[PDB]
Parts: sequence; structure tokens; C-alpha cells
Amino acid sequence: VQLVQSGAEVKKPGASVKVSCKASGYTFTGYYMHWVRQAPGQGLEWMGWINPNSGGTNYAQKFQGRVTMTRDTSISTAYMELSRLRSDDTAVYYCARDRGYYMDVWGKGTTVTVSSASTKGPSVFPLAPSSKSTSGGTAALGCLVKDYFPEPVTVSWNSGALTSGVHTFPAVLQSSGLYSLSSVVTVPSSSLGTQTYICNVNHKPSNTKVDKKVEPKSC
Amino acid sequence: VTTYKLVINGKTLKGETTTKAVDAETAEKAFKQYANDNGVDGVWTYDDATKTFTVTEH
Amino acid sequence: YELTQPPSVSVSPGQTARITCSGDALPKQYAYWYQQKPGQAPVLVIYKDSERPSGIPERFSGSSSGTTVTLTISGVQAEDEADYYCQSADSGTYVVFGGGTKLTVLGQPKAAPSVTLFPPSSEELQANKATLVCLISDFYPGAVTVAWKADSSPVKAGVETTTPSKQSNNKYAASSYLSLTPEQWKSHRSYSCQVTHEGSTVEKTVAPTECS
Repeated sequence: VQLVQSGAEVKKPGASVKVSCKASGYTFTGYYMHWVRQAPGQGLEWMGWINPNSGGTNYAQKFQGRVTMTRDTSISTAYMELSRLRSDDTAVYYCARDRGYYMDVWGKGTTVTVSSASTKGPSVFPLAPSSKSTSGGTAALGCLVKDYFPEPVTVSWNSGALTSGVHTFPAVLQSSGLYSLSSVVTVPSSSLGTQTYICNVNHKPSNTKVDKKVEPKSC
Repeated sequence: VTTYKLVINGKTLKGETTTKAVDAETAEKAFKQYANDNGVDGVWTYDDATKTFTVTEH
Repeated sequence: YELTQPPSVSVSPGQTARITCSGDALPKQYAYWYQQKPGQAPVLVIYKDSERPSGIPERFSGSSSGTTVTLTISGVQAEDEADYYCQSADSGTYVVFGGGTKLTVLGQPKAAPSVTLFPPSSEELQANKATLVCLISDFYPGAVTVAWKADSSPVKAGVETTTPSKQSNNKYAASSYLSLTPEQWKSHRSYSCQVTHEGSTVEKTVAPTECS
């Protein structure tokens, strides 16, 4: 008993997408098929069901007029087409077999990614040293790697000579469609006047490779 | 189009990027935008032998 | 119509975990529970309020009491750490999922977040932009909420916050970014990032510099 889904889709806002779900190991027409999506870091969102025997459907009102579920019984395949795509349609789309309404077998999901962004190298700004642990005598300083696309970027410190106390955070996806991340190093506060700290940022898709010296200053 | 290079020789930002353009004039506008977005405020020179723009602070 | 479950529950190994799900239509609608681990599709663990699929460990059970249903895991194991979703229906015509509960099976002591807040740099202000950066690390369990303030006033516009991600020390990290105009940044006395974890808040504040 298996549900086999189609490959990842890459779309721009306004486009449509059609994904597929092929059933095997059971009688396809004997069980409703649901579609359930999940945006990154978010919860499960039901989209609707189809009765593969009759073709009858029932959509969540949020998607009515923009989603179409169909099936081809000769190849035991269900389809979900979503139109007028928006960036917040970016999600994993699961098909799931109804047992009864509840879902006992799930496909592996198909990612649909909707973005208007194009390749763009990052701007790199200093995160000027700030007291981390007063009792510990440490400071945190870093680089903000802003407004780039696509992921990933590589960050090192002092050309690989500074590796202890480095924390590069996962990137945020902004509403603009561009990413930003931060990398911070925790260092002795006493070192701020004497050791130089440089973050090395490489964003190969844009051929951007820059080094930003992070001075202990505000102006 | 062909590829042009930018070298940034800033007070604290140093490094490089590229752009593709029909000519150096159009590449320069893209590089000025990139440098402006980094807060760079410098002097611009162009080396036609290597298709490299340089923006220098000091 | 909505089902309500707590965002996070933690338990020590061997204790009984309980996750509730509430909704006005639950009295005469069946509830269902799904487990989801990272990178995986959901797995049905309880159906029809209290029935257990034949391949699921018998330490999983379910119960119904009017408008609240409960998923109970007795003698909880480390492998039971997962997100859990309840599911039902409204007239029984649309399917609804709860918002999910992250169940942490505690493997180390609870740890409050370390919070570092950075102001915009002079060079970004020169570029006619301003980003405040709130970096949140070393927290456990791995769930936080972030609130920003302009002086004393809540600010919701221009906030982007990452999901929490596990660190190499099994604690968690997240980051939150507030985008402002330079004029907004300069016109307030301070901005603050407030991180709530396990019902306790850690706040950091930054202020503009008047550069001569």
C-alpha cells in the first residue's frame, strides 16, 4: 500500500501547478484521497478530497475557485492543480488516503516553491561587538549577510584561523523573497582593541566573495 | 553580454563580485547599486585591460 | 471552526505525556492524532478518539471528554519526541487540523535563551536601510516566541523570525529581524526584542547613536 508523488515544482507568482499521486497496493476507487499541505515550519493544512470512483470533490473554502482535484482511474492517479500561485503557497503537498474522514496512508509529499526572486549577492554589514556574558568576560560580534538569493552562503572567520565560538545561524526567508543570515563569534572582550575580526562571505551563485572587518565602533 | 568584475577596496569591506552586461557603462550601474547597498562611499576606477571596476575608500 | 492544542509540551523519559485538543464540535465528531518527525510525512497514531492502529506502540492511547480530547503516551520514550496534530471536522463537511504540539522528551535540563540584540550599522544607515538583529541561542526545549517594541509600543510590521533549529549541543537557536527606515530608527529612544521561553521572558534593548 503506497502513494507515489511527482517531483518538486519551481514556479513564479501567478502561475499554476499540477502535481500527481499514484496509488498502488489497494483499490484506488475504494477510498477518498485527501490533499494536505504544510508550509515551512508550519502546521498541516487540509485542502480537500476527491472520491476517485465518482470524481466528486470537496474543497476547503479557502481554496475554492483556485484548486481543482481530478483523477484517472485507468492509471490509479490523483491530481491537484492550484492556480494563481502566491509565495505563501510554498509548501510540501501531501496526498493521503482516507480510511473511513481521516488519513491512514500518506505520500512522501511534493514540494512546490513559488518565488519571484532572482540571483542576488548579499550585502554584508557588521554586528558590532556587544556584551555577551559579563561574568564570563566575553563579547559577541558578527556579520549580517543580507538580501541574497539563492541559498546557501558560506561564512568563515579570519580566513579559517578563527573557528572556536563561531555560530552561523540558519537564514530567514523575507517577504521580499530574499534571504538573510547572521554569523556571530563569541570572543574575549579584552581582545576587541587588539585582535582583528573579519568575516569571509562566499555566495557562489552570484560570484560574490567579500570580507567584512567588524570593528568595535558605532559610527 | 559579457562578464565584468568589481573589486571593492573599502575601509572595512573588501572583496569582489561580477555582473553581465552589454557594455562597461551598464555594468558600472549594477556595481554602483551593489556598492551603494553595502554603504560603500568611494572613488571609482576602471581597468579596460581586465574588465575590472574598482571602488576604493580612503 | 478551529481545534486548539498547546504549542509545546515537555516530559521526562518514563513519565506520561498528555496532549490536549479542544474544539466546540468535538462532542459528536471523532478526533484523530498524527505524529510527525522531521523530514517525514505524518503517521496516524490514534483514530476515532481512542482506537490505536495495529502497528503503533500500545503506550499510545486516546480519550474523549466533551469538547476536549487527549493523546496520552505512557512510559514515554525518547523516540516519541515529535510534533503531534489533532484532526477532526466541523456538519462534518470540512476536515480541520489543530495547530500542532511539539512534544519534547527531556534529555537535559531546561535552559533559557541567550539573547543578543544588535542595532543597525552606520553603513547600512548610509545605504538608506536599517535592520535590527535579535539572535537567540542555547534554549531548550526548542520553542520560543519573539515580540518587538519601538520604545514601549509593540511593533509587528517588518518582523521576520526563523523557525527554531537544533544546535550541536542539542539546544536550539533562532533569529528575528526587524526592518526599519533610518528615520524610524533615529526617531525612537530605543527598540527591544523580547523572547519568551517556557513562560519566562528575556529582553534586550538597543538605542541609536548620535554620530558627530
